[PDB]
Amino acid sequence: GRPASAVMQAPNRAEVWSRSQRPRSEAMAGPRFEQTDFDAQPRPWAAIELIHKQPVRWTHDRIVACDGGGGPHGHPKIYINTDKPEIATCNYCGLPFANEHHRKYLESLPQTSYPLN
Amino acid sequence: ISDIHITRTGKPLIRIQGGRSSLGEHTATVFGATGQLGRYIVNRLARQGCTVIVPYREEMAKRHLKVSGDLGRVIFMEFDLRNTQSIEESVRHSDVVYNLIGRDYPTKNFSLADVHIEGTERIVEAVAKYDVDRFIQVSTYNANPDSTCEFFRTKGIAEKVARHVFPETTIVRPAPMFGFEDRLLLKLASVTNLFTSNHMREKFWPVHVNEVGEALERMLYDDSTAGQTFELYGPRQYSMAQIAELVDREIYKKRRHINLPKPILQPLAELINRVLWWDTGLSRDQVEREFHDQVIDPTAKTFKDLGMEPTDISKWTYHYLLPYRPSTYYDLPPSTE
Amino acid sequence: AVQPTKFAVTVRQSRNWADAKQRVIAAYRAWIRAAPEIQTMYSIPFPVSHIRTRIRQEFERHRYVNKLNVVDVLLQQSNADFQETMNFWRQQSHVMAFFKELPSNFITGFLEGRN
Amino acid sequence: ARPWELKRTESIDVLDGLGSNIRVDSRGLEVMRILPRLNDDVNEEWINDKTRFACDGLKTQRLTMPLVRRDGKFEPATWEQALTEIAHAYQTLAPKENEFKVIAGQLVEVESLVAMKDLANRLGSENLALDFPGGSQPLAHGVDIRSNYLFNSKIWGIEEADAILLVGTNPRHEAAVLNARIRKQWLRSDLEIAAVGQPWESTFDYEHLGTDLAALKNALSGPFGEKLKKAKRPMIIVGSGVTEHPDAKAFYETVWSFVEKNASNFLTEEWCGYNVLQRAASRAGAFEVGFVVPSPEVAATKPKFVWLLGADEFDPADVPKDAFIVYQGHHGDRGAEIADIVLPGAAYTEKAGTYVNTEGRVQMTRAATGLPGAARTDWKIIRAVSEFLGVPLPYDDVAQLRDRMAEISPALAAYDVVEPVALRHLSKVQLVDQNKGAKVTGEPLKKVVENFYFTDVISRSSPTMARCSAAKETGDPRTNFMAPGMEEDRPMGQIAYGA
Amino acid sequence: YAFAKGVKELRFLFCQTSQHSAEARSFLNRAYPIMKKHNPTIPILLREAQGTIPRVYARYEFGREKMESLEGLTDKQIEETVAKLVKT
Amino acid sequence: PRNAPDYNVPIDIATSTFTPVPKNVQDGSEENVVPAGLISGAPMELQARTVRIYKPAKPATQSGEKNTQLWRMDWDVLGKGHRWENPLMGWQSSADFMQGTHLTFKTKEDAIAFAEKQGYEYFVQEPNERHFRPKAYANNFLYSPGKLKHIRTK
Ligand SMILES: NC(=O)C1=CN([C@@H]2O[C@H](COP(=O)(O)OP(=O)(O)OC[C@H]3O[C@@H](n4cnc5c(N)ncnc54)[C@H](OP(=O)(O)O)[C@@H]3O)[C@@H](O)[C@H]2O)C=CC1
Ligand SMILES: *P(=O)(O)OCC(C)(C)[C@H](O)C(=O)NCCC(=O)NCCSC(=O)CCCCCCCCCCCCC
Ligand SMILES: [Zn+2]
Repeated sequence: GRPASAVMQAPNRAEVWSRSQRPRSEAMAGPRFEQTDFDAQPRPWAAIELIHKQPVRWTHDRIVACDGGGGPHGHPKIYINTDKPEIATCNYCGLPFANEHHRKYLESLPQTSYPLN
Repeated sequence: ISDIHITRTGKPLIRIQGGRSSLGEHTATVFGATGQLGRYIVNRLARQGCTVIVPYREEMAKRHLKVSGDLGRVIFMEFDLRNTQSIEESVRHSDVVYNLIGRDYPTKNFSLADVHIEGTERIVEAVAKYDVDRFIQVSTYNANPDSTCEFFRTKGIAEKVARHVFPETTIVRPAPMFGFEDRLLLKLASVTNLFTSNHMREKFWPVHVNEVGEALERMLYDDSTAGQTFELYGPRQYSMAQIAELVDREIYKKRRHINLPKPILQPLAELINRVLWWDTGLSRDQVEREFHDQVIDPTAKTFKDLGMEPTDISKWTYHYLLPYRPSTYYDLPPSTE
Repeated sequence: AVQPTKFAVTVRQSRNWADAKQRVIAAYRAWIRAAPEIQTMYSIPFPVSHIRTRIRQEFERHRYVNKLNVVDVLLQQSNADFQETMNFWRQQSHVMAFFKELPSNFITGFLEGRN
Repeated sequence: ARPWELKRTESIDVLDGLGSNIRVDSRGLEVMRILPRLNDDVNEEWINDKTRFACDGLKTQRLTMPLVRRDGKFEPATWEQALTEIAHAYQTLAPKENEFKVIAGQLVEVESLVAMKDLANRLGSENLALDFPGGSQPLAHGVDIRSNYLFNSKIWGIEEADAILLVGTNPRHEAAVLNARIRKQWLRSDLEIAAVGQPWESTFDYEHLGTDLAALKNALSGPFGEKLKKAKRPMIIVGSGVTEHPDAKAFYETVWSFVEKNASNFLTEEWCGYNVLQRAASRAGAFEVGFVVPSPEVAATKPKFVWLLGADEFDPADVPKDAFIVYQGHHGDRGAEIADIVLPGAAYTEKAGTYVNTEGRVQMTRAATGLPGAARTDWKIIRAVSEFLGVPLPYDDVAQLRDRMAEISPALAAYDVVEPVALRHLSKVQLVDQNKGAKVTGEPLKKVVENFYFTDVISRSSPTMARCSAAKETGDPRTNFMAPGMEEDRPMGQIAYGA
Repeated sequence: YAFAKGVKELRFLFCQTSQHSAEARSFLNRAYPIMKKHNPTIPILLREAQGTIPRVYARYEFGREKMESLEGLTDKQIEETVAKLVKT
Repeated sequence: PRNAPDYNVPIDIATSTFTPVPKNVQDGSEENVVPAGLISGAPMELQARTVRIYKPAKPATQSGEKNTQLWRMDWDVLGKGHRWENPLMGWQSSADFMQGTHLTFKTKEDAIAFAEKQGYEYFVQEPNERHFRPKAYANNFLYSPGKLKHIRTK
């Protein structure tokens, strides 16, 4: 566990993002890792950090439709209620929605989950 | 023997016993495992689900070892004796380190002193550096720092170096070994071994290599074997003449030898070893051992201290010499004379 | 039709217990007669006494059978195992898989894990 | 999990005394969820939340290796070097009669108690205690007649009950799915309930008659006694908290005297008005085989070797400071942390153990998973140490021990059924004849369940119950209260569950 | 008339049914009160189960135990049958 | 001697460190039972291991009852060897060769007959039956002359 490519869980995020995720430092150790190039190992980006750099899709309708934007390529079409003063998230892809009726409340919170703008 | 092993550093090992898919919980490193003995210790450790690091030099000669264990079990590391890092990288995840590195004859880059003393020095110093639980170093029979045979002297000084650095060393002294691919029975059935200095009358207590790999496995589990010294010899004493008699009775060939006077043969043997690249069986010191005789040094534990009773070489001549019977006598039963 | 092989024996039912009695002796005799011939075919390094010991034990495990229709299945299996062995269809690993070269107490079993 | 990848095991809940029939869903090494399964005689397709949601405590604080206390630290031991260390201590102490003491906990099964009774008996001890307070002295009800300590009108008997008196028990926190059956009968019929003890927030209506024996005496002499007298299928239910009380001696004679006075109502051809409600799975089965302190002479002999057989809620006065403590169990909790040697045993999702519920139904678990680490079966541990101590026990297999079990009480060989108490009226002797002059103190009845979510080692180690208690303390209705998920005050979420 | 010193428990295994004669239940009906009053410190475990051959156990010191069937015995013959067990 | 572990039972090629000690095995002398397990070729471990014979209860999560129709025979989990974690990937290893197998029978008697003939140890549990009770929609609205014990909400 000498390099950062053998400790950081992902290049974009250092810590684990699941209850059960074995830390990289705890899985790059052992005899099987003694003559190994760490940066040559598969080290993919954490999707938990990426999805949360998306900005909120603002809408006035009570109910929004998300199908993943790909048409048949995306995901099954669903509908998200936006009534709670909170950013509503698509359960398949994580895209954030908010209703403009909470624009003043959300732009008052000390922090949030997604970029409001 | 149990489902719980506790090591000298005190870590526990909760084991699931059988098969190559199970959990032996032990991480071993076996230096010198691509030789003759090394496979039997590696197969024993690997087929009971233990992780085995196999430091190797030539890539193609290590390959038979991977079959011993499951996926991820046998880990190959490429090392050199004079590459301390590769030595340290190989023993630092381990709870036992086997040192089986030896050579009968000098080489252009290793003397007997360089491969035995200095090789053990680096291996033991890494065992000390990373605090590995167990260290079973394999010396030879008749090992003595006061010896005059380079083999018996240099392997006798490495014995003292190992203890001086890591006192809990299990020192193991096997007798000349027989088995499949042994340099005992297969040479007496060969045709190259025609030269000889004595009349093949030197005596020793030959030991099955299979029972020595088993003995090394039991020393890992019997923790009380740490810091001890083991001489692992067979049930009978024979000369090279008595062994060669058994071989002839088995292969049905009646091999012959050319005897030379030692002041004549020894200089030549030192030339063949210096002018040929392969193991020729002939060298100045191997002639000197040829005139020496085996002594079982007392105050040394035995097979009985592992609770093992070795078998006689005679019972094994048919199994290992049958490839060398001529077609006319091949279909015959074992000699059992 | 196609020829039955060298030791092929037609599958027939035992007429009575006397029939079965005589067949089982014939099968045991034929096995122990062949033990010297098994040893050199398969390069067995043990002596023939051990091989015949194992033949005896295989027959002894079916000692206490009092059913004609179970004996005849058993006389079938030995006929096929004899034919298979003598024609050298099986190899040394199969014949050595047949020679084995559980804890003896509760406390021994307990201390090592179950067995 | 997905349901097609789940192995389904039909077992018994041991987290209370009802023996609710459950389905244990496992994916290999790990239990995934606990489901109810139909038993109209016992649980009626319902389980409570602790039975349901505490399974995650089966994977968290487990004992997998023998530990010997050395220099104030717990170090790993081989099974041999732990049984030898136990045997050496016993040999050194030379315990005479009843200086060997055994305390059994809530989750112990009958294959362990019958095995432990046979070990202690041959060591010279009859000192066989129980984990509750007052579990180390003779009990107010004895164990000679089974009707002394059972729910004699069945759990199915509440389906007909017309009048029910409660004596010192909160039926919600003791038998939650039995509490529902009372409500069901109450909504659809003219069932009258009164209670003596601490008031509790109830799912049914009841009359609070008082908190102590004086109130109970007026209760039977007053209108509810006449209601109990006049009714068909009357029902007095004594909680195990009474048996824990100072005046269990006096409470149990008062109730039975009312019953015997009022047979042909209470003791008819087909009815038994007398019930004792157990809140632990091990306790009726303990009574079934005599695993109970017989006399105060035994209880007054200070032990020097104490085995805690799954015991963790033991009173600190029942364990000597200088005694050699051996703890056997599956969780590292209050019992394991005061012992000299710990022996890892099995949990109920990994053993086939017999349990007897509060009414005397004999049920068996089925192992959903194998043993973790180096844990053993508990009755094998007890049998193993009987070798080391010098008195090996005859049986070497579960069938041989279940043959032993069936000649302590033959009902233990009849599974899934409840045997009828033949000599029902013999309950007068230990209940009244043996309980006549009692130094009544007047101390009111207690609330023996302070926290429903924490009642045993498994629950106290469950992250899910830890969230149930904490949310109940502050009232946070939020789903992700101490769980993964995004919140307004938690923009980034958390991986922690239970914290 | 209490027991002999040494009996640590009594254990009767009978059945509710008349499949076996009512004599064990008749003896226990009468015996258990007085046979518990004279020596309250000893457990006399009355255990019954359908189709149980009547039988009695006395457990003695250091784990030893004596069994005797009660099958075919009468309420008097059963009385001496227990009597030899707790008299010495 | 009263169901004893026989420690002299011979071992065969299939006995491992997870094979139970057997109380008894078939030898073909037994009355009226075909000794199939003696001639089947299965190891002796099949006669040291108890099976469970039962009708699976309905899952709590569904109302369909088709998996409750028949009798199922499974093999009990042993204390060691049922599952352990592979050091390499974390996959779940096993040494129990009966863990993924089950038999289905039309009647309870068929299951007993098969287990007797195969030499299995076997335990039967009987299915818990539903207690019938008439259900009337009109109970939802019954008149109450006195205090409403609860307020129904439909
Ligand atoms: N076999 C016998 O009759 C007896 C053996 N012994 C000792 O037992 C041990 C094992 O015996 P056996 O297996 O038969 O011996 P082998 O000679 O067959 O094996 C020796 C091992 O040492 C390694 N080795 C030798 N020199 C070096 C070096 N300079 N650097 C790195 N590795 C080196 C070899 O690796 P590589 O193959 O890559 O060269 C080989 O794996 C040896 O130490 C031997 O001296 C003692 C008494 C009798
Ligand atoms: P006496 O009156 O005592 O008669 C002895 C016998 C054995 C006949 C019995 O009294 C008897 O009738 N018992 C029932 C029959 C019986 O024992 N078994 C049925 C015969 S078939 C059988 O036993 C087959 C055994 C296994 C196959 C043959 C053995 C050889 C196996 C391979 C050997 C090595 C190959 C590599
Ligand atoms: Zn979407």
